[PDB]
Amino acid sequence: PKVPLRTMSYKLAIDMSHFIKEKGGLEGIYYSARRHRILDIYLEKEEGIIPDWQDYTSGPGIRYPKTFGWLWKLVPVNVSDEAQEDEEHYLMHPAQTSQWDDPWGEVLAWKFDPTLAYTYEAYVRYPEEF
Amino acid sequence: PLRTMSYKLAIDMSHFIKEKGGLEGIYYSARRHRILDIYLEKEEGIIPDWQDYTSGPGIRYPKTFGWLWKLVPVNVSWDDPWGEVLAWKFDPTLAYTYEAYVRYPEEF
Repeated sequence: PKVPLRTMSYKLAIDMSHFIKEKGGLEGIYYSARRHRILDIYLEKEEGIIPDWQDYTSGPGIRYPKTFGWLWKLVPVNVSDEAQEDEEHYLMHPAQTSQWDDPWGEVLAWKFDPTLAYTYEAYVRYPEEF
Repeated sequence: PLRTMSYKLAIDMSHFIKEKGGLEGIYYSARRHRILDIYLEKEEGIIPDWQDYTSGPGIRYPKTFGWLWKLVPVNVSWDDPWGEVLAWKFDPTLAYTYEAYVRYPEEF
C-alpha cells in the first residue's frame, strides 16, 4: 500500500540520493521552491520519506544540503550570454525565475556530489545555521 | 550523449515544448531555427539533423515524422524565399500523417 512514514537517516539519504540518480537524476535542473516541494512529495509518496529533510545552506556559492547523506547540492550557474539566452527563453520557456528570488542573486542548479557522503560540509563549514 | 531524433522522441519533445510557452504563434526565422537546434542539442543531446521543413510556398511541413510543428503563413495586408511571414503552429495530426512525405516526396 502506502509506504509508512520514516525520517531520512544517513543511510536512507544516500540510498535516496542514488535512487533519484537512477531515475535520471537532477543534474543541472534549475532549483526552485516549487521543484523543491515536488521533490519532497515524490519521496514521501514513493518511499515514505517524511519531508523535513531537504534544506540547503544559505551563503553565496554552493548551497550544501543540511541532511548528511543527501548527495545533491546546489551550485550557481554561470551568467547567461545576453545573446541569445533571452531569445532562447521567448522561444521555449517564457516563464523564468527572477534571480533575486535568491538573496544572493545567484541562479542555482542541482549537482550530484558523491563526496558529500564523506564530509558533512553544511555542518563543518556553517555550524551556526543549526 | 548524442542521440538521433526518433519518432517517439519527436512526439515527446513536441509535447514538452507545447506544454510550456513553446513555439506557438512565434515568428519563424532562420536564426530561431538554429536556436531551437542548439537548445535541443544541448538539453537532450539530439543531433541537429532533424528540423527540416518542406520548401514550397504555403504551409511548410516538418520532414521528421513525429515532429508536431509546422510553419504557417501570416496574413498582413525578408528571410523567406517565397515572400511570406512564417509562424510556428502545433499540429497533433502530424503524429498520424507524414504530410511532408505525402505531399512533397520530391524533397526526399
